[PDB]
Amino acid sequence: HGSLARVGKVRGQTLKVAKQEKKKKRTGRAKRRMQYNRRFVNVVPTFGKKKGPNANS
Amino acid sequence: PVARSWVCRKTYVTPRRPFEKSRLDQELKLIGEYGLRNKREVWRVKFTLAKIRKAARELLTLDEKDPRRLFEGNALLRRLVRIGVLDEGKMKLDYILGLKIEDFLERRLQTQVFKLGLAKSIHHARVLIRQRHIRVRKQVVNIPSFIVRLDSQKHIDFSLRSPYGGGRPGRVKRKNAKKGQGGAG
Amino acid sequence: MIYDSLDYAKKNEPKHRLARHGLYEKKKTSRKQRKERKNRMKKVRGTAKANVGAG
Amino acid sequence: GKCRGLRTARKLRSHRRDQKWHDKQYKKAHLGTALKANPFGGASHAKGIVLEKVGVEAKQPNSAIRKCVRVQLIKNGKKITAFVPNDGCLNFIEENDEVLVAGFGRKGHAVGDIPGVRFKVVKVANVSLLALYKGKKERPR
RNA sequence: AGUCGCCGUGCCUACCAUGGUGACCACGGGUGACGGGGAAUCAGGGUUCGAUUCCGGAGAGGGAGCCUGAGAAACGGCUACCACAUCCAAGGAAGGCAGCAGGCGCGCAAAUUACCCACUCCCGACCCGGGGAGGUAGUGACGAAAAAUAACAAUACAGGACUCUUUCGAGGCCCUGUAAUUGGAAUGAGUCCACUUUAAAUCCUUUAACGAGGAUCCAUUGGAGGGCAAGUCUGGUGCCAGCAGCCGCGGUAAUUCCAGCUCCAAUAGCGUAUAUUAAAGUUGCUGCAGUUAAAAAGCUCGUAGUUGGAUCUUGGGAGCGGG
Ligand SMILES: [Mg+2]
Ligand SMILES: [Mg+2]
Ligand SMILES: [Mg+2]
Ligand SMILES: [Mg+2]
Ligand SMILES: [Mg+2]
Ligand SMILES: [Mg+2]
Ligand SMILES: [Mg+2]
Ligand SMILES: [Mg+2]
Ligand SMILES: [Mg+2]
Ligand SMILES: [Mg+2]
Ligand SMILES: [Mg+2]
Ligand SMILES: [Mg+2]
Ligand SMILES: [Mg+2]
Ligand SMILES: [Mg+2]
Ligand SMILES: [Mg+2]
Ligand SMILES: [Mg+2]
Ligand SMILES: [Mg+2]
Ligand SMILES: [Mg+2]
Ligand SMILES: [Mg+2]
Ligand SMILES: [Mg+2]
Repeated sequence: HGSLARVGKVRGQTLKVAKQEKKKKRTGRAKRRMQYNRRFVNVVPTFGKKKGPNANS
Repeated sequence: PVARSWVCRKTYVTPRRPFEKSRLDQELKLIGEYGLRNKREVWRVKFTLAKIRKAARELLTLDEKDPRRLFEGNALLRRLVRIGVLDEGKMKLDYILGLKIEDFLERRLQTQVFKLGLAKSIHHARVLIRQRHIRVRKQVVNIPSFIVRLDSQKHIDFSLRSPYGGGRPGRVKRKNAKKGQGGAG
Repeated sequence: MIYDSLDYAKKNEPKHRLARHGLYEKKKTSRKQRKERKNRMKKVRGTAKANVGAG
Repeated sequence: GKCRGLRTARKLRSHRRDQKWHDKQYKKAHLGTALKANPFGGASHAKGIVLEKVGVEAKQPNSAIRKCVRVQLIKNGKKITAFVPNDGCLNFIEENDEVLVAGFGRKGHAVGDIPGVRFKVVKVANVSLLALYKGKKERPR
């Protein structure tokens, strides 16, 4: 039935980009400290515009 | 047929609404303050507290002048005063309902060694406890969640077999003095 | 536990404790070998110095 | 209104009994008709054999081809259609490959824009198709 | 009235009588039916499971009949028929793993032909002998408890709370983070002596000699339109490939596809499928509804069932204790 020739078109039609290395991130208990000292007091700008933690602009 | 036990219960409970944005702050707040690794450790304390709070809620529903109540009610007070959360001068069984999570977190060991000097940036405190540098009246402890009684808060110090508390230095400092004497020099 | 005499010991004492010290000795045949033979000796009847031979 | 006496229990208990069968879920479960007619014998998964590979068309507002397969079972002998979720993965399947199938998530009901499919393939040749997609493994040639 | 039976009884035999059960559900049929103590969920009331370590019952390939014995219709006792099945010199003989290990098949689906009678208990002619009952190691992310994967002090300032400052900016109480591993300290994972434990061994614990520079002793599973916590970033594709529990996305500027940075949640665990509880006051005793949304028999009588008016010794006292 139909035309099955065109399976895996896009997943084979895309280029092969490679990845990078940056670091390993802290794991376990230290990571929770990062979030605390980052979010609730790091530098505290009073006005946030209700802006998010990944808003790229 | 075997000689085994099979007895086991759980010690925590998950909430019903996973993403709420109002408690995630409180949870993560408690962590950075009292220095924990997971949400799970918090969830344990609420489970202890609810059950205390459950039982006392039932004794109140019983009448007064009932021997069960006069047995268990006087007994429960006695533990929380022993543990040092609840305070003498009030033993009424209705001041138990006004209890919070923070009282049972302050009463762990990690905090007391910190409030009692000795720790210097509380995350240090946990590392010391797990590195086996500390004792309680005779014995070393390798556990942060050890609830400390009130009878036994005047007897905490470094274990005796540590570099800190009167003992032999460690793997590094024992091979740098080696350099001062016969290695580098 | 302390005993009054060395002879009272092996009167009332477990053997495995005794053999800790070089005092008692124990025979060994692995107990699979042993009962294997025990299920033998039942296919031959009565013959004394045969069953003493154990085939 | 309601009966509401002090010694009415036989009536009420009875009334709830014969009147509970008019609920769809209870009726489905406690009668064997859905059960003996289910291709799976009250079970989650099942192995079976491939015998065709076809493409099913979709509903109106969408337009595509969803790359399903005709599959025969080992124990029962019945026949069914099944779906292969991912991009480019039908090519990973040969003829007569002894696959493992499962449900989709709606407990006998059709899902989405596919007209009459309620099974998805999971494992071909015992090497965990999802892992095979990600390149954590290859097939046992 | 008797026979048989360890004893009572239509349990059986002869002679008489015609009775016994039933809408308060007999009878018949189904059960993914061994029963119970109990298990999960649970405001209060309930719904579902219970083969599974304790008690009781039943069975030892399917059926029947027996010997011994205080006790068995035994099955690791016998004898026959059926189904299966091993030797064989072709005349004949031997068999029952739903006992411990192991194997074949079956299927979505389930461990070692290991060591010991040292513990617990049993049996015997017995302080002495036997026990795949039982203990002990092995496989084991069914599941449950504790708890690692970095800590610190100088170097700077993005900056902040404060002393000072018409601004920067000086003390830095105090903080964070990114780069320099700048700097030395502390630890165990991991090798390997020794002892202890053990029936004999292992593991735990105790303790000598080694043992970290953060390119390494490297934390994953899932997602980022909404429900629902988190990118209107970049390249490719063009109603094709594909996503999507539901609504929906894709027809050349895709917040949803294929990929890269970035971020979010749980964390040594996380996803997926299927049953089953709460949510379900969407099976309602507690506690729904019935004009038009699904819904009150066309009307009346009527047996079982359920439900049924008012009424018969009240005070006043007596021995007392309080405001
Ligand atoms: Mg068993
Ligand atoms: Mg059955
Ligand atoms: Mg049972
Ligand atoms: Mg029997
Ligand atoms: Mg059999
Ligand atoms: Mg028999
Ligand atoms: Mg038997
Ligand atoms: Mg047998
Ligand atoms: Mg077996
Ligand atoms: Mg399994
Ligand atoms: Mg666990
Ligand atoms: Mg993406
Ligand atoms: Mg979402
Ligand atoms: Mg339900
Ligand atoms: Mg409710
Ligand atoms: Mg309704
Ligand atoms: Mg429904
Ligand atoms: Mg109500
Ligand atoms: Mg109508
Ligand atoms: Mg009346």
